[PDB]
Amino acid sequence: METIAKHRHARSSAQKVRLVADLIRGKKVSQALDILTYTNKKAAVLVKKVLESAIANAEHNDGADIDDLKVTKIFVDEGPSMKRIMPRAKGRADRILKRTSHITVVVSDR
Amino acid sequence: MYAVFQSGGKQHRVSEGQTVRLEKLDIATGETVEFAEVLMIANGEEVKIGVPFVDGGVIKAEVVAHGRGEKVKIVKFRRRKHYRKQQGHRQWFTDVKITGISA
Amino acid sequence: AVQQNKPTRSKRGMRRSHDALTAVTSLSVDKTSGEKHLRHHITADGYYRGRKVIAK
Amino acid sequence: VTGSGKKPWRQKGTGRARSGSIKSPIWRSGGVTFAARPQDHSQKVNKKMYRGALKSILSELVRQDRLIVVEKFSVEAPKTKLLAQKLKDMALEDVLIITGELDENLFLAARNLHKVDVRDATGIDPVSLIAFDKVVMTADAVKQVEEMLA
Amino acid sequence: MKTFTAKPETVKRDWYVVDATGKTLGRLATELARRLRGKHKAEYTPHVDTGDYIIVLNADKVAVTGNKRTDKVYYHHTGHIGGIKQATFEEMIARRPERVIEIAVKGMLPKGPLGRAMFRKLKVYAGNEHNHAAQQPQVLDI
Amino acid sequence: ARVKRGVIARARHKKILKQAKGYYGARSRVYRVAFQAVIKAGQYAYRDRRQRKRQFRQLWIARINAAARQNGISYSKFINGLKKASVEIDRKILADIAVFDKVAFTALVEKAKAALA
RNA sequence: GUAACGGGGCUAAACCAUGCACCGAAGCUGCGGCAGCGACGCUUAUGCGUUGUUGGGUAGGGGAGCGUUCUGUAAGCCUGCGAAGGUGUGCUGUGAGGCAUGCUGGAGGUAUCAGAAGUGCGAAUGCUGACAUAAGUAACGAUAAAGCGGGUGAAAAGCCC
RNA sequence: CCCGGCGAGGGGAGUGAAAAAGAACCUGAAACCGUGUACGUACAAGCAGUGGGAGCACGCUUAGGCGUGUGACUGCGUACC
Ligand SMILES: [Mg+2]
Ligand SMILES: [Mg+2]
Ligand SMILES: [Mg+2]
Ligand SMILES: [Mg+2]
Ligand SMILES: [Mg+2]
Ligand SMILES: [Mg+2]
Ligand SMILES: [Mg+2]
Ligand SMILES: [Mg+2]
Ligand SMILES: [Mg+2]
Ligand SMILES: [Mg+2]
Ligand SMILES: [Mg+2]
Ligand SMILES: [Mg+2]
Ligand SMILES: [Mg+2]
Ligand SMILES: [Mg+2]
Ligand SMILES: [Mg+2]
Ligand SMILES: [Mg+2]
Ligand SMILES: [Mg+2]
Ligand SMILES: [Mg+2]
Repeated sequence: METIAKHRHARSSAQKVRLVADLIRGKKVSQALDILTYTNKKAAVLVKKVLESAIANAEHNDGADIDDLKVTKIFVDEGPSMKRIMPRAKGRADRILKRTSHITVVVSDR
Repeated sequence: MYAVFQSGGKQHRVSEGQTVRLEKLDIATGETVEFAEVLMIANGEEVKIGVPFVDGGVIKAEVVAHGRGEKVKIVKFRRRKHYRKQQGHRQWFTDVKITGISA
Repeated sequence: AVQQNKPTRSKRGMRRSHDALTAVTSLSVDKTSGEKHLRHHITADGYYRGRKVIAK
Repeated sequence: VTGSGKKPWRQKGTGRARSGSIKSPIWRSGGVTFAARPQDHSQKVNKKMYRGALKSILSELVRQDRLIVVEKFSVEAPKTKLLAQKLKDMALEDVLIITGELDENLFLAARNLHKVDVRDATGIDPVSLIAFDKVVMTADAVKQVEEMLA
Repeated sequence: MKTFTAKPETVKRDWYVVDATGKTLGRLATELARRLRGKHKAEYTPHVDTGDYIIVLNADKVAVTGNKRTDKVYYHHTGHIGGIKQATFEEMIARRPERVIEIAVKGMLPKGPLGRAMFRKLKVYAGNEHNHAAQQPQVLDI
Repeated sequence: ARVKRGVIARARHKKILKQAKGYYGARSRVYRVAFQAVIKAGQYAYRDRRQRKRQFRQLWIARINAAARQNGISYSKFINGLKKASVEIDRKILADIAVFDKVAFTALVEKAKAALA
């Protein structure tokens, strides 16, 4: 049974979150959670929280039994940018985009 | 055990039972054309037209659906000369089956 | 100095051919407390090689 | 277009592109290269061609026997229901019924009847002559359309 | 009914042995190369390597014509500084003769990837025997 | 009568991007690039229709020669022969018997060799 | 950088002379096809077995058409048994296109013949918006400077003691 | 109701004809970014296609030496205004 959890409007680029996400993909939910705890990227926490929520979602809303779960699917798409300006030298004003992601985790037992 | 014959404006090596696509051919869909000037026949031991066409070799086939090939595009485009035209062309063909090869 | 043509979405890819993080693998469990922990590191509840060190 | 004569930015120098009026038809908001004005689409039509046309269309109505002349077409009071009756009676639904001097009731009837329309002889126009399945017309009126077209 | 294509996976090949000895290099290369390329059969398929494996022999004794032996060009460039080295024909027969015939038929096979493969089929040798007895090379000429 | 424009426009761009599938990067993604990409594909295939006919004949000739030469005659003479051979006409394509009937071929060389004697 | 035969290589695979084969173009021929402009024979609200012939083309002239909005035809016609639009596919047209139909969508669309045009875009350093690139690079704003203990807190180098 | 910081966001439940309407809400194209699968790709040199073309993969019909995708190898080939 699939069962999934996601974080939309995550305040990280995507490129960065993906970096963490690829560590985890297709791992035993257990081994996933470990790889995350000991990864020093702020995305790690962002994605650990999803995995967790997702596992919880599994156990509570469906078959559960977190013993078999795998992160069978994880992919993060890019959310909207918040748009800003950077006062710069000689009156020039620069753009700058604060970027966000939508993290999606899908956990199951098959 | 095959033979060769001029029929498109082109020639074709052919054996009985075998279908070939020729250029168009008035002959109505089901009838039987008879190619009566074959330029070679062969088994294990064979007959070249010492002249053109082997003495009495003929070939028989039944037309078997007429048709138009898959469209193709003609593009002409002359760079910097404000010029180009595109064109579509198809091409009638008739298909014959080959029952003959009367040695 | 600035680029003369936009780089393909492919070159980005290739440039990043090395960006992948490496997962840890190298953590273990304390013989005396639950406690996973990086090799050669204090466990959170404060253990190291059994023997509870660092009382905090 | 509501705006100002001011030139958005210099000619030379900012790496931009000429510009000269925030109202350029090519600029966004504000423009319109050949803005319309209100105009009169009336066309002339020679007299002899108007009369010539009508004749040409009566003749064809007649040739398709869509022209069905009667002596006196009229009704007893201004009641669409009444008319609707006569029509049902005469095998009519799409009709012209151009009468001689026009009564008023028959105009008052017919009004809500949508596939039908009554006119006085001197009224009669090209299209409405064509627009209906049949056009009726009384002897009373033909004498008139006669004179008219000459 | 389209014309035939040799097919890399069904193509035959075959081994041969050629004595370079007195042969006039280049009239020899010319042959090696054409056989090297399959140009003698169902070549009839220029995208497919239909050539035969030919093992050459006694290259050092290859023969030349005119004054070439002492005078034949032979240039090359290391792509460094101003690195253009050159060697005379006899200089080359002197150190690793194999080379003359190789560099020879190479210039005669085509172009790039394919032709480049075709050339691996050719196993030369300066001496008079070779260690490909198992391939059962059949002798030939030109 | 102010005119929408756009559906009839998206019709066209799509028409071109569709002809440009499998083309690389923007060639297959970006109209402005896609177009010039289609047009040349077009021009190449008009050229190459003509070309094809050259290519095969040269394929054929090449292999006629391999075979003729194997039976101890040069392509040139072999053709000449066939030509003199009590008339005796017969496509170069057709002379694929060359591959698929080596005995019918030697036949041909003989007929040819003879009309040359 | 060989670099003054395209290369390999050639003593002929060079020059001269005679000869006969062959290869070779979108030329010429063959088979099928379309059209413009003429004119036979079959026969005219004529198109034809047709038939001779022509069919590179910028500027420019001429001819014939596609499609878009809106008026009428239409209180008709199609449509919640699924309109417009979006996305596939199939067949068709010389083309601009047309028609069908799966998916999506969920309220409108209109044949035909005519009528009118804010009718067709890749380029004007065009206008607006959206989104890429360089790049997870530069940088994070005076080189007066930090260290540790306790705290709160989900988290504390940066707050509080 | 559950994960979470009495968050952000999310999974169920439920309303509804529909949440393939959930408030950034009708339709929801394009550039541009991803996950998944077939095929290709680490001796290969250029407007990236086009002509020929193996192989693999998927559909064929009871084969028939076909359709679709991919595209080793190979001839030709310096974008548009
Ligand atoms: Mg300032
Ligand atoms: Mg305005
Ligand atoms: Mg007047
Ligand atoms: Mg070449
Ligand atoms: Mg000739
Ligand atoms: Mg030709
Ligand atoms: Mg012309
Ligand atoms: Mg011409
Ligand atoms: Mg509309
Ligand atoms: Mg545009
Ligand atoms: Mg232009
Ligand atoms: Mg950094
Ligand atoms: Mg850099
Ligand atoms: Mg740096
Ligand atoms: Mg730095
Ligand atoms: Mg919506
Ligand atoms: Mg390789
Ligand atoms: Mg390269």
